[PDB]
Amino acid sequence: APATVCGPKLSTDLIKNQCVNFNFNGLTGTGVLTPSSKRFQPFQQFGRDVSDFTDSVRDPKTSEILDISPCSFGGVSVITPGTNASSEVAVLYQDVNCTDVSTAIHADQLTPAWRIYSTGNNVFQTQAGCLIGAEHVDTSYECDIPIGAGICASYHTKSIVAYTMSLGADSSIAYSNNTIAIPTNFS
Amino acid sequence: ISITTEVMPVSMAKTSVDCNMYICGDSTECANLLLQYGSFCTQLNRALSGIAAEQDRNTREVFAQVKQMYKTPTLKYFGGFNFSQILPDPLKPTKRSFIEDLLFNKVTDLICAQKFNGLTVLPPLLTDDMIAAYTAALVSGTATAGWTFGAGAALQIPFAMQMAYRFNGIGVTQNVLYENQKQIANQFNKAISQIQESLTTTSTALGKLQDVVNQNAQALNTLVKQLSSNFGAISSVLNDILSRLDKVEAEVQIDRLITGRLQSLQTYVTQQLIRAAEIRASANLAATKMSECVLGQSKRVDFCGKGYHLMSFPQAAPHGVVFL
Amino acid sequence: LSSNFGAISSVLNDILSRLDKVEAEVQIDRLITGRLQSLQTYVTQQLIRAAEIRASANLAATKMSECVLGQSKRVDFCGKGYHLMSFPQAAPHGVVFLHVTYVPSQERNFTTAPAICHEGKAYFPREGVFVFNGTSWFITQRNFFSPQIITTDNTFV
Amino acid sequence: ISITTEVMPVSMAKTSVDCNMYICGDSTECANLLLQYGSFCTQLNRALS
Amino acid sequence: TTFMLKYDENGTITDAVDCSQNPLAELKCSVKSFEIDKGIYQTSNFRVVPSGDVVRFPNITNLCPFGEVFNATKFPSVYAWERKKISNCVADYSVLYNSTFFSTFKCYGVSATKLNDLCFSNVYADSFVVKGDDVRQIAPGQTGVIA
Amino acid sequence: TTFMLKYDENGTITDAVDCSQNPLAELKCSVKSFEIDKGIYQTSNFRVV
Repeated sequence: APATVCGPKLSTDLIKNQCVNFNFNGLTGTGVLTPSSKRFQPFQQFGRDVSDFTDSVRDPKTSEILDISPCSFGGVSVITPGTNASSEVAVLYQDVNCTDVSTAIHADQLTPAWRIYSTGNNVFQTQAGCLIGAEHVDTSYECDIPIGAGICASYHTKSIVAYTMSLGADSSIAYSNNTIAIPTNFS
Repeated sequence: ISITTEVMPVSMAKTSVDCNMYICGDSTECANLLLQYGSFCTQLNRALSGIAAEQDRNTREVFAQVKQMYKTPTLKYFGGFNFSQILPDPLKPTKRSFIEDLLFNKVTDLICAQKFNGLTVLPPLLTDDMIAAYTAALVSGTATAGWTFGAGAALQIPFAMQMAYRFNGIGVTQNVLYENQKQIANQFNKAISQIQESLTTTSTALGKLQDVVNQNAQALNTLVKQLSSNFGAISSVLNDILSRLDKVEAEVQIDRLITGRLQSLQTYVTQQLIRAAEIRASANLAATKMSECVLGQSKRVDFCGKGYHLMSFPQAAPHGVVFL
Repeated sequence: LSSNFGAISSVLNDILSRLDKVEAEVQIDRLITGRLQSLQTYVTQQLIRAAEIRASANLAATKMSECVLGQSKRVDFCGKGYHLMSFPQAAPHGVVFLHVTYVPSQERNFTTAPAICHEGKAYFPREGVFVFNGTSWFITQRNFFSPQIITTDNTFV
Repeated sequence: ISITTEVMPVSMAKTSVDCNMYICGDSTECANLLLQYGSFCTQLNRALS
Repeated sequence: TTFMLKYDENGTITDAVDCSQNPLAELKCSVKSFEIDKGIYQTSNFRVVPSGDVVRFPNITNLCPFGEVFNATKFPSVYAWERKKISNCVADYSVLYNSTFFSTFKCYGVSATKLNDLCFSNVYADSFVVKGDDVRQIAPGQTGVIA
Repeated sequence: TTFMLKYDENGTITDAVDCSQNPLAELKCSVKSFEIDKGIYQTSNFRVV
């Protein structure tokens, strides 16, 4: 209901910024706290997902409508050439987004928390994740290490190259009214 | 001469559920209790990472079948035969067939918003543009070269002379093509126009693939409703149990809730291994069909077509192959 | 085995040597049902993986029947090009086949037609292409330039 | 001419199971207690259906 | 820090890998190997939380409603128990809890330590005085006695 | 009674379904939809005493 019997905690103010330990009337957690356009009849003050989550709340002081997206989790996939071939530094996914993570590696906002990490500088963004470390080159050789949605990593210029995939090679054969082509030598 | 839609599912969604975020959305008071189950994360997240890397191996078994790739021939009319299936460049902004344009509609920078559940879907490693790029050259080379096309480099053959070997491949003599070369050409072009009408409506290329589209995305919909379950706890929400239960009484109530939610992944990740083992068996079938109905003519019967088999054509499909 | 399934420690004889049989039963029956669930996980992983290997063994058994004991006409099942024979070699937990293939190589841009130049109604070949090199018509097998004199036994009406 | 049998299984017993009758058929307090688990009434029954 | 040690066959620690030193070094703790083959792997960790908003309801901010209950005099009988509604009063259960006045404090459903933090929509002091044998018997269940 | 509810994209309840109305409505509460294609479905238990 309109939250009646509260506790002695002082009430701060909301921020649109990501990953806030929100405590809207005993509803703890974290997440992006962006305002949105939802209806919210005055006898409903706590909206949910398609299946049962704290999704959208009313700020009980300011009566504002805002929904919650959770903090940008996901897998982290490092990409390496072989260490006996090259112990050269790995390149990594972050499975969310470029600007959400690149602006979160300027300080301790991720918690794999790599100590020495001279990255990012070559930060791409792909369909799968963000792919921090590797150099995106618009040439296209052949898929060595698969990344996701038609790009692949390898070890070329020696750096790590996040090229988009080439499909085989281009062959020029001519359909004609008359010309057949039969072979002579055979392996 | 009748052509036949045969539809093989070759892949599914590369789902990679985040075992930590699924069981306990971010609360390190929980994640100590999940750490003392040892390896039901990271063996979870390897057993269907091994699916997702394999779900592209299926798509590389099927389409990555010809070595070099072939540009789309311009004069699509091939000695009588119309070929509206071979990815028209100037008309279509997208690079796919017109039949394939009729296929992707009849199912179901896009980034996921990453909901509270802990789920995600990895994108397929071959894009639909690249898959349609394969079925460009698979149709093009079979129309132009045909035979050593599968065996190696392309050896170009005029398409009537190519088909006359395929009639000779049936057993019927080479005479019977050129005796009726116009009548054969019109029956071919009539049969495709039925496919541009039949699978517009009747939902067949839907049917076999929509089983894969539903059931893989339906087991997700069961998996997300296990979070709404109680499992003998007090509150279904994991944040409510940490918020009001002493963190020594919560370690009863959380631990009754983890063993439910961890068992709901082992219900899920087992059934994804088994559905992968069915789709791999359907992809290994389709890797033989593109080898033996497309790159060559098959004589083992009722395998490629439903008669004496002349030739075939791949068409791209969402997580599937539609053969003609 | 070195887990901690809601118990004190998974060194199981330590639980017997500390808790004495009436409170240990709580610390073991929770420790069993997490440990016994790990076998039921493992055997499920082995049943599915055995189904993937049996599917690869039944595929290898058909290659042993067709690529080895005979010659498979169907393309790209045994070898890459046209298939001659195969030599099965033993391998640890596996089979390595050696698919002897044909793969014809040196192609020639020739020119052909079925509408041949003869006063009678035109002919069609029995396994031929009606190839035409410089100022001479021949017929060849489709995958080798073996120029045969266009004759009666090669063609029909 | 030697004819040879070759036996091929194509189907098995189409076994269904009432999940609620298996777990606890007579008790409705247990059926209340089973209800606070997941959709094992549905998904377990739908899987072998 | 998680920290891989390479023991030797004879029993000497010959090499080690710090887990969060490199992401390459992160991989080595994952697959438990030093010679990583070419490819792509996982460690699956992410995204710690900077800030906290603890914003809750009251602008009025009254205080201590139940001081007029427990320190109040008249409690009626068992069956004639009074239900008292509390509106817009910021309660402080920490004042109630640490002062040991109560015999039975079977804090059902919630717990007293975390009871101070969360919010509610109504509380209802249901007050009544029983014979001492039924003090344990006012609980969920316990239906056998007449109280 | 088990009782299905459709919430609109707006948020007002547009339609509801009683589960035990007719055997068409056992299905709608089972598969969680209004539009049912064809075929054969489930919701099981029997026989009060």
